[PDB]
Amino acid sequence: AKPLNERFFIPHEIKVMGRWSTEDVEVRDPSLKPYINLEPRLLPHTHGRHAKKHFGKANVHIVERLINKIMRSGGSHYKVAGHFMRREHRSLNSKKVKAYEVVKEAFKIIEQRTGKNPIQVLVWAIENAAPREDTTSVMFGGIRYHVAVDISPMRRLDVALRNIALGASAKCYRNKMSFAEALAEEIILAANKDPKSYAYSKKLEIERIAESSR
Amino acid sequence: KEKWGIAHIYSSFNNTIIHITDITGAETISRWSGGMVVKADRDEPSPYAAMLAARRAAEEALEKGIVGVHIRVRAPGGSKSKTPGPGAQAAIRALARAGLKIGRVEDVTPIPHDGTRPKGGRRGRRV
Amino acid sequence: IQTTGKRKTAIARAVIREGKGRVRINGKPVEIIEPEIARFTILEPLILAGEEIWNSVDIDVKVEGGGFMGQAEAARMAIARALVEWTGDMSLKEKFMKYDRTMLVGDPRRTEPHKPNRSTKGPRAKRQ
Amino acid sequence: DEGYPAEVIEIIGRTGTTGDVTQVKVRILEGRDKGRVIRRNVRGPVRIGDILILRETEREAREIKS
Repeated sequence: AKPLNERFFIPHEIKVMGRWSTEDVEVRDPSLKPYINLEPRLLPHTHGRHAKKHFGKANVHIVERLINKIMRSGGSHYKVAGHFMRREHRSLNSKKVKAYEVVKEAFKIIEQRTGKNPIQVLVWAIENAAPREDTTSVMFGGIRYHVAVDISPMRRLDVALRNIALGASAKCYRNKMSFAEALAEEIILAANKDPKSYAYSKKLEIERIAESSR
Repeated sequence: KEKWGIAHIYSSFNNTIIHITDITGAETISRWSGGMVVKADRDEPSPYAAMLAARRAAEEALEKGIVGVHIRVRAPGGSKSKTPGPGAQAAIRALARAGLKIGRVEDVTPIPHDGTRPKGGRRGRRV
Repeated sequence: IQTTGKRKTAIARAVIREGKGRVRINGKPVEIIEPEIARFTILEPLILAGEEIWNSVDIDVKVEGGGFMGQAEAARMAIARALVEWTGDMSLKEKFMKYDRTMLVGDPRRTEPHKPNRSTKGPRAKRQ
Repeated sequence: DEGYPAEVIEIIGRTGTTGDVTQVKVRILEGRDKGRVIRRNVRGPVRIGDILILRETEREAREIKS
């Protein structure tokens, strides 16, 4: 319990999770500045009424949102390359303590392997994995055509963060390699614009196709 | 002396053609159809084939000492349609965006006073 | 001084008096609670409050009902109101409501009743 | 990444087939068309004064025909 108590006491001087006080983090992209919540809070969970708020999603801490879209990562119409990515062994849904633990472990992994602020690594990955154009089928008189469309900063945040989560799930699913290791590997790849990540790859895919729909 | 050429942008509902010629229009410089840039015949008139081909012809003209261009928009004319295809505007924007100084942008569709009977028969193209 | 706290189904009764600083849930030290997330949830009000308040008052809170996390949040509400009534200064109230709202408003949300046509899986659940 | 951020000012109205595309007016904050106002679409929720990133400034949406 000694690491548990020491991590209890370390953030006594107001630190996100246990460590990595958020003052040193810098957002490079101007689009996501007024949406990524950088308020210093010990625990990334508010149980808040953000869904019933139209714009209450900007208040949620990026790490709380991270745990949020981690817990939902299982099972989908997404048969991406013909795979059903379900969590059958103690699924992440509703077990936010286990998800809390897994993000803690992946954050420690990021800290050690990158030797810098894991929150800042995540910030860079979010900037690097957000697409900038999507496609919409707009019709006049029943003659549909695919038109490139600009993406809102918040939708960009949503789609990119879901993409990295799905990349982590694709990595860990049906492999010895744990979930925390998958998430750490995916986030470091997305941090440096590595195409090997699902997040940056599908950012590129979303940018493309819409590229040709002009 | 700043060099100005002529960019004939023909646009039907099936294809678009961008032809760059000297100030007299007597010598050919760059002539790129929709067919150059796509692989489905249905795609030839689309604005993307238009702007891609237009930019290609534009850089080719730039490489050959061309800077300014007068646009000449053309519908099929004659007894055939008179509205330029959807790709003409896209191609004009592309020529602007390829680093060409745009001057007069007019229509040169030959409008007849009293032309031949058009095609299709008396009861029209009964789609 | 007496205080109470409501959350979900875990209800907390808290009593704060002068003391060295010991804070107890069910008469147990707050540092040795097995879940750590519940520990931070219980701990949130007195971090930002300060160490002098921590070591100037003894607080005993007993929580019954609900889940362990709900127990943590109810203890959070109870201790928040405890410091509120013991200190009774505006600035702590202002920063309490600035950090979040729950500890001065509670979470009056509950679980809606289940409805037939596959009630078991949830209220809004149904078959295929 | 040759992108150009721009600032939303006014919202023209819900557009596209399903209304999930929103038409707004944006002022180009940096680039060859600084200060120019363009009608641009937004997928996903938007507000006044959002910084939207463009790949091409030249592209434009047709006026919403009622």
